[PDB]
Amino acid sequence: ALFTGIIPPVSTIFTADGQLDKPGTAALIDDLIKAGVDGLFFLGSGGEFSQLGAEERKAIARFAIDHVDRRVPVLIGTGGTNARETIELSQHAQQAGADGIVVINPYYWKVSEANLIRYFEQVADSVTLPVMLYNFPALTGQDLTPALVKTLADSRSNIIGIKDTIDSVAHLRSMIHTVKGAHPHFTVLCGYDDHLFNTLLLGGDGAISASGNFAPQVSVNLLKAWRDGDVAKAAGYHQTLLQIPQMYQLDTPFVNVIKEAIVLCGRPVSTHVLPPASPLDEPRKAQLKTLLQQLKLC
Amino acid sequence: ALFTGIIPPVSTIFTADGQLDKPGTAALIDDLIKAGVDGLFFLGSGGEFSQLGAEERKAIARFAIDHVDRRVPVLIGTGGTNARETIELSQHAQQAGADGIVVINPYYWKVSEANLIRYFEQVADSVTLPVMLYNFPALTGQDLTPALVKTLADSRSNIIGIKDTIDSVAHLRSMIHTVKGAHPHFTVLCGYDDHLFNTLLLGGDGAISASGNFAPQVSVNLLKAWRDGDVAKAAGYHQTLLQIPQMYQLDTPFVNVIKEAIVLCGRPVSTHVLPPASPLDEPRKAQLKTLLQQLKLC
Amino acid sequence: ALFTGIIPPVSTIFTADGQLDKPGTAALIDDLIKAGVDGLFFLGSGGEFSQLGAEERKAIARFAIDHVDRRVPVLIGTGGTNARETIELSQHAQQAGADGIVVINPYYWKVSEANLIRYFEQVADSVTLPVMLYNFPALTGQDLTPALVKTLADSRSNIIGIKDTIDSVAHLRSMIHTVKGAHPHFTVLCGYDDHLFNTLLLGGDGAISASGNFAPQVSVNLLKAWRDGDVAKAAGYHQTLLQIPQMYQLDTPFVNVIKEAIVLCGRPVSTHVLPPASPLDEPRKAQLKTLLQQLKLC
Amino acid sequence: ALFTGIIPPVSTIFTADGQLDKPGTAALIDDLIKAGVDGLFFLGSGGEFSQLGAEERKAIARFAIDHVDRRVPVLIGTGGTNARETIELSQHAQQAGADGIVVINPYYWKVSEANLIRYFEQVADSVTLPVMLYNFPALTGQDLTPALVKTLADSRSNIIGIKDTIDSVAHLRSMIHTVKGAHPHFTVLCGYDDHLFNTLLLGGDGAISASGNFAPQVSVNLLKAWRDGDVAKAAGYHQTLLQIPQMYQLDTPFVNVIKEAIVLCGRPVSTHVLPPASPLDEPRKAQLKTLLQQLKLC
Ligand SMILES: *[C@H](C[C@H](O)C=O)C(=O)O
Ligand SMILES: *[C@H](C[C@H](O)C=O)C(=O)O
Ligand SMILES: [Mg+2]
Ligand SMILES: [Mg+2]
Ligand SMILES: [Mg+2]
Ligand SMILES: [Mg+2]
Repeated sequence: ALFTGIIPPVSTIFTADGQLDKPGTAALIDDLIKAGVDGLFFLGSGGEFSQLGAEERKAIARFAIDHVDRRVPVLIGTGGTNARETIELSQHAQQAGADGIVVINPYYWKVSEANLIRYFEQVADSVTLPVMLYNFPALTGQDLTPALVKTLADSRSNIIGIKDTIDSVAHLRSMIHTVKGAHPHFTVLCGYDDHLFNTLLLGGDGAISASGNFAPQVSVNLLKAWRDGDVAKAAGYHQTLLQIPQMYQLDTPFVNVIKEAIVLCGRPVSTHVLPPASPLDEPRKAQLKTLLQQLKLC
Repeated sequence: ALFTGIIPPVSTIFTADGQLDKPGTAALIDDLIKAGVDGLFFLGSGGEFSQLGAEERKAIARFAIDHVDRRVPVLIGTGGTNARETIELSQHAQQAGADGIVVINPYYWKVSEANLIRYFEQVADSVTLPVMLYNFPALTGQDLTPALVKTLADSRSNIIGIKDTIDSVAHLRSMIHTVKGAHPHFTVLCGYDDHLFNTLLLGGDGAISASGNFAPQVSVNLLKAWRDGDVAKAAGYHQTLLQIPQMYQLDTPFVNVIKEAIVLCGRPVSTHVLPPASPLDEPRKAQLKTLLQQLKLC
Repeated sequence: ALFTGIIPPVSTIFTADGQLDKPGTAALIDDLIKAGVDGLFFLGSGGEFSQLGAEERKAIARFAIDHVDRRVPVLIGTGGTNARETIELSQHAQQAGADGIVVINPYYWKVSEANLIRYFEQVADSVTLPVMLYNFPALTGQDLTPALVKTLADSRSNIIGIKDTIDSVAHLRSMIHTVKGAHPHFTVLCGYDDHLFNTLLLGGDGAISASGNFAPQVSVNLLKAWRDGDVAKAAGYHQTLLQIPQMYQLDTPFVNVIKEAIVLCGRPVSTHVLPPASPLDEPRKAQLKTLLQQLKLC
Repeated sequence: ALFTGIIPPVSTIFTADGQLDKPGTAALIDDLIKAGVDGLFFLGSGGEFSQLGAEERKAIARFAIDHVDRRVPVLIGTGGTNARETIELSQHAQQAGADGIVVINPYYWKVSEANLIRYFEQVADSVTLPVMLYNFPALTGQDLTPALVKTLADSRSNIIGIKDTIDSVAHLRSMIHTVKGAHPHFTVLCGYDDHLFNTLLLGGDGAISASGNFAPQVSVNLLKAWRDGDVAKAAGYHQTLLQIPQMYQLDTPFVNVIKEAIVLCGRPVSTHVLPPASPLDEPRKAQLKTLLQQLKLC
């Protein structure tokens, strides 16, 4: 099974004038590798793919791949609505040296099931990389159902996992039973911090979740405790992860919150976010701070 | 805090000719008390309140109260759409000797916020009993939001808890922070088996969930282990509770599944259900059986 | 085709104690007959069926059928969640002299397709009367799709129409194409005032809508103009029906608004509504009066 | 009021390689001008904006604007998720000679109300052109409510209308009452063929709808009839518009259907569509032909 464990959706650090901040992104990447994560995911939702142009995304991905320098597996988010661009971005990722791509379903038009299957098959045909699907129905308005995902895994042998971003134990459970039941090494990762523990206990593989940016140790240490058989210890970290997502209510999008938390937790980076996100106000920054203090994370 | 712990939503046992089955309902109640539950809830969703007439509900509640004979706390479900009938049923429950009532929001019309608050205030004024609210937005089409619930707790001192039936860690989390933050002894119970463990870890109080009918020991032992500080043991029961809700997919309504599970787990009762539910077919009964066998519950 | 044309969901008039007001209700019935309606529907949503007990409903149906005295066809709404009661109510209706029954899908549990089909078949097999289906997905949480309705019409020759209460031209169009396509005499009536014109232009049959109570002349005149071939005239009445639903925004439920509108348009009936509805307050009563004035309805 | 009457979301014609087909597109533009439309809208949903890259969109807009050569007003759709691109595309549009821009709400993240208001204000402040808002909640997952649209019109004097793409008479009615009430010259256009008549009757201004492409005469004639006072005639055309959207059920996305319909109604343009849309298959082409024949459009 590929891309298991803790794989943060890495924030892209931008300068005050909206440019890729290479020193700050590079520092964050190094912090996360030092924290013992099992891979890194660039240009996910949290990485602001949807507010970046295609050439911008290529530049980011190349930089991030090159900086990681094969120390851990790298995933690149190459999706969007423009299917031709998805193929371009995904071929570019393979050419630049990525280890896999993560592809959401198109999220403007909710295309027919035939078109959707076709789309994923075409993307998967465009590269020899492993492809991780990305379900986020609260944003896409179209669920990648367990049956559909199994149909995709059946169709293309490089469709090898999913980031299932949904506050649903049933959806995770059923994704695992249905897809992993047919394909024991297909990877199921949850997209929310507070579902990591359950995802493991259900027979899934890990998480790609925002707290990997500012508190990776909590997930890293949970996974380690789980793999060590120290279930009580894992449960202790879970209690923390249960509380973290309160923070994400502070704004929408909450990309600003995540970057502010990176700062509060000891890594000073520019917190600039791309429109239509906006900077987090001071009152909510302090609120973030008290939540992190309460959980003993800064 | 009232009505904490494990409180099953007791199935009502009916004869083949659709009458209350007093011997079978009584045996079930006795099994559950023997298993160490903290209370019993009759005429919940699982108890088929919505398929029974008001006089039928009164007869059932009186029998059940009298059979329990004060051995554990008794809750009666008295809700519906007819508000005058809610008050009648609720006063009848107090007069018959119930320890509390559970009231869902009206679920045909989703009334205005003003009318909703008013409705709950009138119901709560009609009785001196403790009132537990019942959120089930998948069926009602109208969420009892944490803010609303706190407004209710603020308004009437006998509105003292909630059964929150939703596959959502966020909703449980926010119910707890918001309402228990203002009212530390307000009771939060989840309505799904697979949310008990998280509910406790979040600072909530228990569950009213269907598996309490056929496998109460799992929840009872989880709660006991949590209270003993044996987290790893609690997590072990949780792993079981994570899988149980697969069963409930076997039909809709799944009241038939629950009663079939009661039988398979060692209590032989008529499994008759009221229309528009229907008897579980033999193939699906066997499927239920293999699920219970796999979880080592029969 | 049975039950075509303008069929008001007649308001139930109650005294302050919540009991049936026979002179008030009778007067309203006589007003509507006199206005040229094609039929009368008692105990629909607007008639407060979901806030009445079974015995209360039977009394109301009996009285209304008896007052109408066969001057126009009479429909009784017999639905609920309690399917045994649905059968008792429907048989009671047939016995009491109704011309047909109107049955909504159970709206607590959204039952499986198999259970839903069976329910409707069982209700239709319980009477020799014609049965109109009732779709109100905003309230039920479960749409009666044109395919499902076709399946029901294919299955039982006494399932002979539908009240399609949805603000959707697509739904009405598809209902008419899919069901009337297969059953040319199946009746399709919209449930909203502002969809009558379109319903008729689409090949549908009329409306059961709330403004039937206080301004039946608009709908009766629209239909007469249409049947007479004066489409410009019909469109003129439609322009008024397009504006009327403004008023229903004044409260939820809006059965209070409908009765105050009956008063304001010249029929002094008691405006009492059953909980959890409540009295329309004086500012909103004044807004309603102003609206009715602007539309030339009082 | 700006941009009133019939303004087609013009189809973008491509060669098989997915590049702009200039003779095809030009011919379609000329057909539509020749049919009496009041304006032309390029790179709406029907124009495939969401499957095109930014440089491609600029090329297309430049070409279209230039071909129209000021014969009718020209709207360019400039939205997306990337707000910096939105500004660049809108400024490009103004520079290129467009009369106005059409901006949808960001449809990945459904941004907070503060962020959304800010977005639209920032986009409106980036140009001196008039700005039409674009509401398509079925696809965006986030409704531009009449209250929000009013707030936008109150905030910026160049936010001057909306394309309200929703199958809802209530939404259109309220949009018109809430916004045009405060801003009598604010333009309200429906986005669906079957709501044009009702839109005009409600006090609104016209339609941006797909049948503008292959049957512009129906809408143009309807509007002429209405403006002439011949409401019966207008209703006649409406009766065709009511039936047209049947065809859009043939595929999702249905941009393929629209181009095949342009071919079948006498204009042989290439029907290529960008992925993830795909070619309409021959059986469905034959159903489409049959439908257009039945409606007397070819
Ligand atoms: C994954 C995490 C999740 O979708 C929260 O936003 C990501 O790509 O950010
Ligand atoms: C409560 C349990 C929960 O609703 C499971 O379905 C009940 O009243 O049945
Ligand atoms: Mg993220
Ligand atoms: Mg239950
Ligand atoms: Mg009504
Ligand atoms: Mg279009």
